[PDB]
Amino acid sequence: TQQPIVTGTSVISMKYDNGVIIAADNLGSYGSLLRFNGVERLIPVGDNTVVGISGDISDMQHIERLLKDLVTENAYDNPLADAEEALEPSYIFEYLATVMYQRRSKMNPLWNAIIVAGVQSNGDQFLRYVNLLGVTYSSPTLATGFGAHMANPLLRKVVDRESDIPKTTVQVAEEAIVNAMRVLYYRDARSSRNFSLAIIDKNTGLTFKKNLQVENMKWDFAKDIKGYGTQKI
Amino acid sequence: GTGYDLSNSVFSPDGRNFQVEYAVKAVENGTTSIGIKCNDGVVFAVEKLITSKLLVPQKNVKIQVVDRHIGCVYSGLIPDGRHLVNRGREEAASFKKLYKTPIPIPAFADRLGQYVQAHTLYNSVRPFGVSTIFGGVDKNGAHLYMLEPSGSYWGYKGAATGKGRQSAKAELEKLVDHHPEGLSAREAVKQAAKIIYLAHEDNKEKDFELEISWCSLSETNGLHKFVKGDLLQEAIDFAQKEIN
Repeated sequence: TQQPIVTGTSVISMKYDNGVIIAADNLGSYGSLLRFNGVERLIPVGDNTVVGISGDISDMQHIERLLKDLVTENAYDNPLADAEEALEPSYIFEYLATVMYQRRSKMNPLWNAIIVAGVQSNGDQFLRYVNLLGVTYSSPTLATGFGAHMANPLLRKVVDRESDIPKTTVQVAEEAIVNAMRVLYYRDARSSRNFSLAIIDKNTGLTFKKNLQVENMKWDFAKDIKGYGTQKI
Repeated sequence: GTGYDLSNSVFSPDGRNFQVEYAVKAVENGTTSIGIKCNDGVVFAVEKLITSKLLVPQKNVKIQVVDRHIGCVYSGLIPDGRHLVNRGREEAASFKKLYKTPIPIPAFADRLGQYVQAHTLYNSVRPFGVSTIFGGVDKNGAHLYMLEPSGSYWGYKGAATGKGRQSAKAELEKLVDHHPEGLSAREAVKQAAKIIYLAHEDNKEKDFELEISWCSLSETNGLHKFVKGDLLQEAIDFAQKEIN
């Protein structure tokens, strides 16, 4: 039984016709103190799977090692480590899922919410969630924490049901995600202006965008707002 | 008296450990394998005897990697060979986990060294029936190492073990002399294929299959990798040519 200390916020992701997109700002909060700003919370495992982590950073770092190890271990006595026997997103998920539920069952959880996004060997998109309780689920869009409330309603408007995915392009999808990231910047007191975005396309592969920033924010109307009711000046 | 060779930790009257010595027998009897330390990495090669046309070619791989930067090849009792590598893997993992940095070749060497030497200490265990050539690149260059069932090991410029160990050691020494300035990773792969082809004469009865792997700072980014396809055939040729 622990309690998070340094933490990461929302991790949002959805899937389009050819792959999946996932993003998360680069902040490491410590209470209301936005303490660390260079935190990458998007861990790529191989080049067909990106793992987004929110929650306690120290535990996130721990899960990172597990992932990198899982990569090293797979290469062992495996002449097809970068082919037929390379890591699939589904494997990385199940592993994580396993670990997560085991820790909660031991009353010593890994205080995180995780989203594994990627493309299976047969082209299929993979997107699944798992948290410190071991709960898991999938949906055309997935977000953790604050994104579960603000990001989802936005992304769900792009891909409401399954049949929507093949109709969504990387442009559309990426845009939706970029916007959500902004909205989250407006209303999440624990968010940062800088984030990272990853695209896993069954054709273009893994494109990992770093140091993005929320642009085109609306603030001008703020001037016209004075007082809190009757004040006129 | 006698019988000083029936238990593993016993010292003969002249100060030897016959069990260990008998282990070396199991090794010399094995296939031949070498290691060539080039000027920025190490090349590993091994003799794979084709017991029959039934063995799926390119399939029963021998050379093993430890972590991501270390390579292992051994002659003798293969199962003992793997057993050792497993321990090395745990050994390397334990190390990285605490010090973060991937285990230094030297440190790894002694890690395997102490383990092996450990099996010459009790009569309840059998010594390792393998000699192992291993190495890789680390913070300060490349390193080639060979470990004996006795637990003994040293750093080599070139190393060989097994059936054709002499032909090899013969050839390796020639290289060392005709290359005071060093050999390149590319070149060591070739030279290795040749040296394996020559050492194959002390077993010219059964047909074989070559297997090379290297770890070069400039060629593989300090990562251990198997030499395949074109570069491989190219070496098989450079050897096949000089064997005539």
